[PDB]
Amino acid sequence: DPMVSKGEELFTGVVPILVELDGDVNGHKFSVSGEGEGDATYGKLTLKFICTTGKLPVPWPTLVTTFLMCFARYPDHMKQHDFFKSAMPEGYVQERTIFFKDDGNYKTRAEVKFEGDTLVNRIELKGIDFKEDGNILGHKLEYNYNSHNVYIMADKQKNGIKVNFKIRHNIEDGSVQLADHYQQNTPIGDGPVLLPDNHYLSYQSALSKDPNEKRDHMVLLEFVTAAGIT
Repeated sequence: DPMVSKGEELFTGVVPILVELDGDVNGHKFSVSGEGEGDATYGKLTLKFICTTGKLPVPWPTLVTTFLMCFARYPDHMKQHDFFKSAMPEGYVQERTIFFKDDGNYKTRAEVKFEGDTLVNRIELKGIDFKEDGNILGHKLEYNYNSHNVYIMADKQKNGIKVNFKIRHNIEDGSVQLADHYQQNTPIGDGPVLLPDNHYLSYQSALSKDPNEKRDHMVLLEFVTAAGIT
């Protein structure tokens, strides 16, 4: 299937990734750059993010979902449901509002597309209404991350997909900070894309530090696999 080979032909091997975020939370401005690589054959991402403005004013875990669904591994029987790769190389827009339970919200807009051989994720983030002593600006969240399934549905009228899901961020008294995500993705080019049947992506994420790195940073290892269609 030359659509599977093509959009899929761009992710059959290791792909370099670049991530660039500009953020403003309750007026605190910050920027983050990231570099790494993705191996969609194995559903694998490995990335290192650096805050280039000094100290990150929010917890690094709260940015994990914002900082690449095109690197999911779709099983051969599910390849007709891979919207993310079908939009490449011209790419897609990924937008979210993330509602932090009892606290503020992030609104994000990203464009994910190829620049030459490098897959780029360029993001703008605005957060509003955070509590000075809540879990986000309080830096109350553990530096860790739970596995989550993400439910993908078509948004036919928008020629894209919508995605809903809840992240639970653990806190060091046993409670969690819920972050309710509402997502929409839409193609940047005008060409054909795959609008899937409902399915999910299974995510596992591990966060770590580069022991040699003095800048504020996060190392993120993610494995993502599609399922939910027998």
